[PDB]
Amino acid sequence: SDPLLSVLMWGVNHSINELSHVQIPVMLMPDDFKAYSKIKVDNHLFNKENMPSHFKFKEYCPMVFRNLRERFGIDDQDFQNSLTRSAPLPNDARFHTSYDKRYIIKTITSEDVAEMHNILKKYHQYIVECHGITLLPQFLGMYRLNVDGVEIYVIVTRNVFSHRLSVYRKYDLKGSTVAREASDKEKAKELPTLKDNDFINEGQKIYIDDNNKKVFLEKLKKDVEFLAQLKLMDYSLLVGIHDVERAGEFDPNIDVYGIKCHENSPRKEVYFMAIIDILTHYDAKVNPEQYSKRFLDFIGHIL
Amino acid sequence: SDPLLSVLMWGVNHSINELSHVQIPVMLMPDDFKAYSKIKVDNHLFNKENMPSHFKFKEYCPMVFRNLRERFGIDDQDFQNSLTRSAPLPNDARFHTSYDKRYIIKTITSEDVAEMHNILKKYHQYIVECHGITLLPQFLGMYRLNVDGVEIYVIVTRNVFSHRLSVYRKYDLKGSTVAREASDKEKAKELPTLKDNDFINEGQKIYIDDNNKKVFLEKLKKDVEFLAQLKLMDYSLLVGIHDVERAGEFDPNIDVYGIKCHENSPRKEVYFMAIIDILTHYDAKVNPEQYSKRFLDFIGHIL
Ligand SMILES: CC[C@@H]1C(=O)N(C)c2cnc(Nc3ccc(C(=O)N[C@H]4CC[C@@H](N5CCN(CC6CC6)CC5)CC4)cc3OC)nc2N1C(C)C
Ligand SMILES: CC[C@@H]1C(=O)N(C)c2cnc(Nc3ccc(C(=O)N[C@H]4CC[C@@H](N5CCN(CC6CC6)CC5)CC4)cc3OC)nc2N1C(C)C
Repeated sequence: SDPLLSVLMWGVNHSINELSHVQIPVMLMPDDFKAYSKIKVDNHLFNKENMPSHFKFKEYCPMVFRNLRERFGIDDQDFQNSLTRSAPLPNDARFHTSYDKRYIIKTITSEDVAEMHNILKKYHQYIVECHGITLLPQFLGMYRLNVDGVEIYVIVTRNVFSHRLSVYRKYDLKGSTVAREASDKEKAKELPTLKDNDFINEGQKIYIDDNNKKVFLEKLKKDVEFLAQLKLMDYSLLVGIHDVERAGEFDPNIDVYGIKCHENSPRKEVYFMAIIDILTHYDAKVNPEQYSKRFLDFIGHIL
Repeated sequence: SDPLLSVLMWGVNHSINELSHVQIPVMLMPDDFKAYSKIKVDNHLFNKENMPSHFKFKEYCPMVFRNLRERFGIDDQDFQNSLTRSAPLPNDARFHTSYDKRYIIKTITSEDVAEMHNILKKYHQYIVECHGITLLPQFLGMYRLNVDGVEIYVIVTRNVFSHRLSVYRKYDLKGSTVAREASDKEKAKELPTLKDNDFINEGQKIYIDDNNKKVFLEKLKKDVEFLAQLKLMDYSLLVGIHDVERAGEFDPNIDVYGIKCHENSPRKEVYFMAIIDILTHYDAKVNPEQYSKRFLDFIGHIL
């Protein structure tokens, strides 16, 4: 097994257990956005079967993230179970998904962590204002893991895709001026990741009613403008299509990004659409304000 | 509340939780007697209501002590509950007792801890040999607590007295040549601690049948000789009398040191008798081999 994974599981278990003893108030204080809990474990000639002997686990702003979970309709006991009852599964930036497919666990940089801290309060207030109804990533936990030498940072989000319904096609859309296209090595996977021109070449249509579309684009408008005002760019719309005829009703309380196709759709389809990859990443590298309108226009045209 | 007490409770809770994930083998390995687990917690602007912000908890030889609990008929979940569901109560060396009166928690020195480590394996093997039937202290856990500056060591033992039945009179007997007597300041308490000459002056009798006496003294003989061979001295026989007429059947599976009075006893009495205070303590200060026979003779005469 992966020792970083077992520290993550141990840590989330420890985190949620600790919070079960902490009183939940309705409001956050400015200090909650600067808070953390740190635990350092040293086992000498003990418990080698389960845990590395020397590890650290640090949770950033535990009260804020608990408040976010609640606002996103997520119970702490359930969150704990999803992350701990069985190991998260790998995919290959690399990521894991909880065994029940409800949550995504992504390894991030210390720079991403700094950026998340920078936006956390404004992010929180935005979620308050929209009552948790948003196409933004739903940030549920943020941690630092140390296992004798190696140090990693992780963030946990709600899965954009369904926890039951399988996805047969997936798009990552930015709407950029610079040409975007998938590679053939990716094509060879069971579920590849297609891009802008794949969509605007294979004549992909999304069959949703005018009401669903209006609601979606209203939501997208606000989300994107919030991202713009934080000077964030290079995020994508993730789009996943579930084909009912191959594998089809979903729970909107769990698969919160799902939209049914309208009645005249050529095939029985369910769409899963959300914004992803919102943090900067100074390892990769035209302005944020331009990026947003450009992103908003493209999604307008394709839908 | 007492922050050292809440670290103890947190630590025992954490300890038992961790062990619930560790496989129980039938046997201990030599390394289990050198093992420990260390956890250091640092909370910044978080969880001030329950815990100090900076503390450490260290458990010595967790596998050995788990094995001892099992051998003493104690379930880990029950032990955990007894120590954590409500705070232990103070008494004033000073000690606490678990809320349900099942366990004693005593603060000890780093010297006592060194001595316990020194005897732990031999102690364990002795308990194996007698199948847990002994008048020795039943050692159940040993810990180190740190709360920002202060460092303390604690050991947990089974209560010599009953967890239901009240005790109206208590003796601490060593059988020493040097005169031993209680003080008047102690007398003024609801339940004082009387000594050798109080017994051998107030004409105290213990009314148990010849079978119970023989069994007791056989047990005492072996226990004391084991203590002698470890070069330990200055331990006492603790004696507590429960008066049924004032407050009377006990569970021998819980109140393991209880002995009913015989049928011709002037009053309905239950006795609780065990050895206590077996470690050296180099702060207090004629040889161990002499001490034992001298202790064994006195208990022979008074019973
Ligand atoms: C965290 C950052 C960001 C973000 O901000 N949010 C909010 C977010 C939210 N949700 C997701 N979900 C997924 C994104 C992408 C995929 C995918 O294409 N995965 C492929 C690779 C592995 C492939 N494997 C799976 C097991 N298969 C074995 C089968 C036989 C049993 C064999 C084939 C399946 C297809 C799947 C997702 O769900 C599992 N991603 C997010 N991102 C992503 C950029 C990582
Ligand atoms: C750990 C070291 C060693 C050892 O090795 N083993 C194995 C061991 C095992 N068991 C005990 N038990 C007790 C020893 C002694 C006493 C006592 O005289 N206590 C007095 C002081 C407090 C008094 N308070 C109680 C609350 N009261 C309030 C009432 C109104 C509600 C008011 C009066 C009650 C009488 C009580 C014990 O049980 C609670 N002691 C041990 N020792 C002792 C030397 C500490």
